[PDB]
Amino acid sequence: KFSAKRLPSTRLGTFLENRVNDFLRRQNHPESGEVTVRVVHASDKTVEVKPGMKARFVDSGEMAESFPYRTKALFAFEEIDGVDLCFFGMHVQEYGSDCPPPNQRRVYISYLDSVHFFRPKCLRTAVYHEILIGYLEYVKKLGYTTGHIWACPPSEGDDYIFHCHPPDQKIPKPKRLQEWYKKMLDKAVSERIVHDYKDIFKQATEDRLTSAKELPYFEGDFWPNVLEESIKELEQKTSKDLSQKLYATMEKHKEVFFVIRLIAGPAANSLPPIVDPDPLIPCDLMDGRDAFLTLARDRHLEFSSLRRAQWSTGCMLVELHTQ
Ligand SMILES: CNC(=O)Nc1ccc2c(c1)CC[C@@]21OC(=O)N(CC(=O)N(Cc2ccc(F)cc2)[C@@H](C)C(F)(F)F)C1=O
Ligand code: NA
Repeated sequence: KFSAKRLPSTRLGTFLENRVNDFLRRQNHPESGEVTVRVVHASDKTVEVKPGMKARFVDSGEMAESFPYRTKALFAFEEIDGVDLCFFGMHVQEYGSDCPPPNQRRVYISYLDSVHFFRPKCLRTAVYHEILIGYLEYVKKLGYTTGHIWACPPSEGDDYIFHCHPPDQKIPKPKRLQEWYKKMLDKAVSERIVHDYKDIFKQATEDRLTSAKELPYFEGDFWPNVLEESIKELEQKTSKDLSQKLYATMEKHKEVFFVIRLIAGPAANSLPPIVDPDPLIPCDLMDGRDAFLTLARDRHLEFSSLRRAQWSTGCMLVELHTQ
């Protein structure tokens, strides 16, 4: 039996599917099927401060050399005609209470992906909200104060977590994707899960950010590459700053980057240490998005039709059950 439900359990994965299924139960639509949510990878990693920032702040003892975090991979599956169809997947970076500033108590979405075959089509949007709001609610409960989202769609014919998408599933334009996350976060605010949210520029302004060493530094994020480019440009200068370039860049791309406050004011100051109840889950196939993208490209595990998607889901589960 190589079904999604059979995969090992986590406090995180069960919190999410319960939120999804309670929602669907209430909706009581006859075309909906049971959804199952599973964390298929959990490992401890570090994000190393890149050369420019290392020479400016690390070498002077002003900034930590690296930031420890936990990476988790999790996927969601719905029963569509007696069989599991993987319609959502996500990779996250979690920086706990032992992490040095500016990263402590922060979560970041590395990549998120979906296959538009959730049944019915009229309930897709609402189900995506349940998973994402549920993840925010879950980490807030553990004592993570902030969520970070880089709302950016893929490049020219680019695939994130799933191999070969339906040609019908259009790559959203940036303003559509931004509006989507704004709407999900307004809903999380109304449910009293998110205290408030802000764009990166407005957030640094309100935090009185004066140095590049104060900006959260995540694996594969836009801002560590911007700082590198900016330092290179500034070091090339001869005469016969960094923060002002950072503020200008942040203003220019502000709508793309969300800073989500889950815990506000004094409640965020007297928190106990973050204790994750879930154990580490070694699974090389799901350590980052590349290993599953390769296995799916080699074994032709496609998601370009409902039938092709259901097929590749089955294969995915057989591979996940082997380890
Ligand atoms: C040949 N065809 C292709 O390659 N198709 C194709 C289309 C889209 C995308 C990819 C490939 C790769 C990744 C992805 O790119 C992207 O931006 N998203 C999010 C996205 O589309 N949504 C936001 C969303 C969805 C589900 C959630 F749980 C949370 C948030 C929708 C609903 C929106 F945009 F409408 F809000 C993707 O899943
Ligand atoms: Na993404």
